Amino acid sequence: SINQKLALVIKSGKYTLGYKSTVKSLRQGKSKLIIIAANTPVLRKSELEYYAMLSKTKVYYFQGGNNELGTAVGKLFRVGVVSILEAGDSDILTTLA
Amino acid sequence: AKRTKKVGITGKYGVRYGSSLRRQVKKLEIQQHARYDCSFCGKKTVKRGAAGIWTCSCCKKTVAGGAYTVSTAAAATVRSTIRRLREMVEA
Amino acid sequence: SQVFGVARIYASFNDTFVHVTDLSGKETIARVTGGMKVKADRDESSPYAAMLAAQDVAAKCKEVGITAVHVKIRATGGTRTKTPGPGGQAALRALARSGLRIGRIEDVTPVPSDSTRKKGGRRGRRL
Amino acid sequence: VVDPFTRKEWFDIKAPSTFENRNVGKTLVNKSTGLKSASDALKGRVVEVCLADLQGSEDHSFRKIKLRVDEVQGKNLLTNFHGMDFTTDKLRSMVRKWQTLIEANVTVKTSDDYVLRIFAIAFTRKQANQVKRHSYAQSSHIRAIRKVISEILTKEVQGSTLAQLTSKLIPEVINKEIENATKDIFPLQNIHVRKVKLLKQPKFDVGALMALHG
Amino acid sequence: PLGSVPEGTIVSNVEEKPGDRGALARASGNYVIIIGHNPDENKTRVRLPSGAKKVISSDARGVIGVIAGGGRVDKPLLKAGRAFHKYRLKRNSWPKTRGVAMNPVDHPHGGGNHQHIGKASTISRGAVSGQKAGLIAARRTGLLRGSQKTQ
Amino acid sequence: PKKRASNGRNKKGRGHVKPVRCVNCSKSIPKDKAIKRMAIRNIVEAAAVRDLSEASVYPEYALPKTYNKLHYCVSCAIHARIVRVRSREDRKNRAPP
Amino acid sequence: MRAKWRKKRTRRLKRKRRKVRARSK
RNA sequence: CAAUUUUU
RNA sequence: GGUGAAAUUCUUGGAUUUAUUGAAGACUAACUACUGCGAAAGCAUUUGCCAAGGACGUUUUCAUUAAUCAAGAACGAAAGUUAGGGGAUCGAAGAUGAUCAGAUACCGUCGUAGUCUUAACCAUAAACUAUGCCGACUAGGGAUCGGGUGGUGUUUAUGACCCACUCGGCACCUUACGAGAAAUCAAAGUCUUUGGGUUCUGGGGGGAGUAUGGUCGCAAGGCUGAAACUUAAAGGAAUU
Ligand SMILES: [Zn+2]
Ligand SMILES: [Zn+2]
Repeated sequence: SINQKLALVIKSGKYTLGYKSTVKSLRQGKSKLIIIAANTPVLRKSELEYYAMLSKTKVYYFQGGNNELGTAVGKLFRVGVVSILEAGDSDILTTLA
Repeated sequence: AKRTKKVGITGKYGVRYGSSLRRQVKKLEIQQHARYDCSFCGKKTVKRGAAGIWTCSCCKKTVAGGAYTVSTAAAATVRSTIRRLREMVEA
Repeated sequence: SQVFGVARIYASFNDTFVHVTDLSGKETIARVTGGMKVKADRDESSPYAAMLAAQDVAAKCKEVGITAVHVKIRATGGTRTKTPGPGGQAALRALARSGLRIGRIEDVTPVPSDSTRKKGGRRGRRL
Repeated sequence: VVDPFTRKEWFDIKAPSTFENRNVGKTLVNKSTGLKSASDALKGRVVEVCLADLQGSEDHSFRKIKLRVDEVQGKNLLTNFHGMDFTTDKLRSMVRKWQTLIEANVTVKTSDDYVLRIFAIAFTRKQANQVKRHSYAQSSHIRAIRKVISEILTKEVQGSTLAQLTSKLIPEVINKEIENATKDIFPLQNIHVRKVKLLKQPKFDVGALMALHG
Repeated sequence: PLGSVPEGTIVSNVEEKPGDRGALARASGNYVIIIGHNPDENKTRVRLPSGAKKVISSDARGVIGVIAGGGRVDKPLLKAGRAFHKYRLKRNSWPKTRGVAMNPVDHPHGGGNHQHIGKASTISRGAVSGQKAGLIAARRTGLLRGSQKTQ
Repeated sequence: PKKRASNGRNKKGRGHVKPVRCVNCSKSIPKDKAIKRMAIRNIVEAAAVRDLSEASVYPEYALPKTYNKLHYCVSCAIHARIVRVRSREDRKNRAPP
Repeated sequence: MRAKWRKKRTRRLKRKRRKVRARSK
């Protein structure tokens, strides 16, 4: 279950919410594992992975959208995308697919 | 808080026009301009502009949905009628 | 050597009929009914009526050139007794006697997944 | 008035090739006059034939076949494959009380542009030194094998177009293969495929005409 | 083009003749269904939102999906004005005075010490213009629904 | 009073089962109650199988047998199934004959 | 007499006793 | 098929 | 056509039939049982998602956190309502054909409401196991589901089974010491050898779940609920 997996990230996984921070994390090429939402605007969607061709990070498309990623991470607002710049104790970054 | 007890929504008429009628308009006109949640924005700020229009205040993207609600009873069966159908005409 | 027909017996109540046709199963031939072998209408399912009908069905198929038939009995089917009629063994036996070979025969009674509520009602056929 | 029986063509039929000898009956249609001649008359019919003549097998008196007919040519007409269902006796000579029944379909987009639903059926016996009567499995093995039913017939299919999958159905080697997979879970009685019905003929298909004779 | 779509696609804005730019099933909400294709002489078997079947060619146009504006007629107006503001951009068809309390001259029904029409209401198509009021050439009156696809 | 110990129809602790259909008078009855006695004979006459085996191609071919089952009502049960009554002490028995 | 039709009498000769509270009063 | 009344 | 027997209705404009397709919506056969699951009503064709519940396992944990409940509350078959969608089959009202003395009853052929779905309703059914909820113990006997523990056990380590045991089920059979009015009962037992707790209900039958009063409903109706008068049984079980 992936919804077992990403709930464990909040312990010590260095992650970041937001979009510009998601981009700025992806700017240095140090961050991995972009997580997106289903009902994002698709013109916003493409330049996430178009950078991510160049940093080679996996972008797992999440089967839910924006409004149901919020309770799926813990916070109470409509969090669009999620970058996991470090997941020091985890299982996502290897065992996905 | 809860100002009056039963009529509520269409209390603005008063005592005229009937009451079998204005408890059917009560059931509809609550739906007519209550703020729905259009799905391609992740918010709930879409409301009436005209009988057939809906318009989200953020994201500025106006659907052409139903008359009084955002999607009718017959609208959710047509989008699965062709999604019944769009597979086996290909495969 | 034998040419193969299919009889498709309608074995049911108040009447019984049958028609030989090609092994494909569309070009129908010689459909005698219960009302053509008796004018009583109260015994068209009786085996005396299917006795007169079956030998006429083969003789009207004899000049056609029918030699053997893959007969197919079927009951009233649908939402009734699911039982072959009284003349069901009367059209089969008389056709075997009237000079016509039989082979590869079973029934085609349509078994449903029991639904589309039967007539009569809740409290049954009172009678 | 006319006695219209002297108006038909005392015509034949033909079987597909991947079998034994193929003259499998004769029919009666029409005359090819003007106003939509009897050449392109039928083009859609089915041949409700059992396998008992097409292979000579006596034990295979069940599994009636239907037959796609497409062409006519030169006092003959050549035939394509449709599917199979059991006779209505051989089902209910097996489903008695005090057992369970498993049925689990997976339709499959095959190699060329067909698609076709396929079924299965299952039966449970008690391996003697028994005392019970009702012979159940634990209702998660039912949940377990009816999904692995749904990938046994995703290996032989999706490849090797059905004009030699019929060469795999007439020895029932897929029904032999079900005994291989369910050999450790819960064992089973004799397993059959029991149905296949077709729904995606793409086109007129003169290219597959010459395959089904020789 | 409806010949290029398969069975049962509930469609709209379909056309009675090829190349005419829109004629059929474009009112506020209703649809139309296709029930097949006659292959030879490529016409088809189409219903209609009142139940009368119709035959139209292959290459007629058509958009899938029903028209927006669903469920509109069933809320009451409650106001004379929202009917007057309804008939603002259509006609001077509103209001409709009744021809029974009318004068005996301006309508074939009025007059008398009471208000009775006296003659029948259903007058035929054999009647000709200037007198067909009442009811136009029909058979079944009375309270019972005429439904489509009877048993 | 009481007349049957396992009172109505083989049923404790299940409330409602589903109804099924009689075949002799189209009656709906609760599924556990009425009767389920089978019917399997043949498809022949008073045998006439010598008449069959002379008139059989692919010789004699089956001994063709049948299957059917019956659901009754309560009224046409003892009107057709020739039992009509049971004695007082033999109400308790569960004999197949 | 099933007591359904003892009960069908008394549950519609009640309202005709009870619909005197709108015409008269 | 239909069969009712026969009277502290 | 349909019945005991006939009449509606349909049909040379191709009926009833045979094949080929295709659609509509309902519904889940044959497996289906002395069996499962849920507080109850109810629950059956698959796969996935969401949460929940039972039973057993343990040498984990907290320490009376507990049993029942007036007032107040969530759920509650079908029918019915109000408003849209859908409306195959059945089918109150009605139409119509036999039936007889009458048949607007039974039987026949049709057919709107309802049956199906969404939102608001209604709180009633033989909602019956006519057996409130909990705790102790008291005879056996064989099955059966789910968990668990063993056996020099067959089959192919494995999973189902065979046997022995135990837990909790749902039931069955024998028997009575016991219980009662009997029928019957493992609970309806451990009750004049009368007291384990704990909620409710009944005092002859009628009037009647009626009148007035209140409350809940949009209405049908639901809850609470007499009196006047009337009169010896109504009644439960069992033998002939
Ligand atoms: Zn928006
Ligand atoms: Zn019946």
